[PDB]
Amino acid sequence: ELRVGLEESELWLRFKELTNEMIVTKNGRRMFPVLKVNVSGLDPNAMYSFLLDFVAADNHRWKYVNGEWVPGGKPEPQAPSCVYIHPDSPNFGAHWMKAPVSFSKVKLTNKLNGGGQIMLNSLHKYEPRIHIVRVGDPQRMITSHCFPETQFIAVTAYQNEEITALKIKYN
Ligand code: NA
Repeated sequence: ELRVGLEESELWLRFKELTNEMIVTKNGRRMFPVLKVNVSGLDPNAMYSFLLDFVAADNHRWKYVNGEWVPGGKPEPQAPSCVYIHPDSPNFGAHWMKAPVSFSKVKLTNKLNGGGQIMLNSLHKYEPRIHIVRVGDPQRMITSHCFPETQFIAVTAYQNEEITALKIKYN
């Protein structure tokens, strides 16, 4: 059966216990931790593309008050739908399964200024989602997996000094 497993789940859970934060900038910022998954149960002979997007978690924004994240207001209109294509795409099932699939180069941004960046709203929570798209398929089969351990709030600057310190410790 198709299995897509989060790598470094214990590391992601250390960030999630604090409430994870990812910086967004005009020119875009790489994630830490990096989203990496292990894959089994693809057809080794078939070709697939791997896509990444970010699903809005809430109908409200967040704010960091007295050392705690709390509901912070009505949300901004939804960020434009941005999909990141994994640069190894398209590739054989065997390629994707032989070693973990790393999204190390995706950049998160708060400005539509190109470069295959993912636009996110500051102070909104997002959950990474990976899609596996089968190549040459008249039915356009897609599979989608969500990674709850990897939820984070987009920020222009770290709010929680424990997150600032964890990012330095593990990166
Ligand atoms: Na753009």
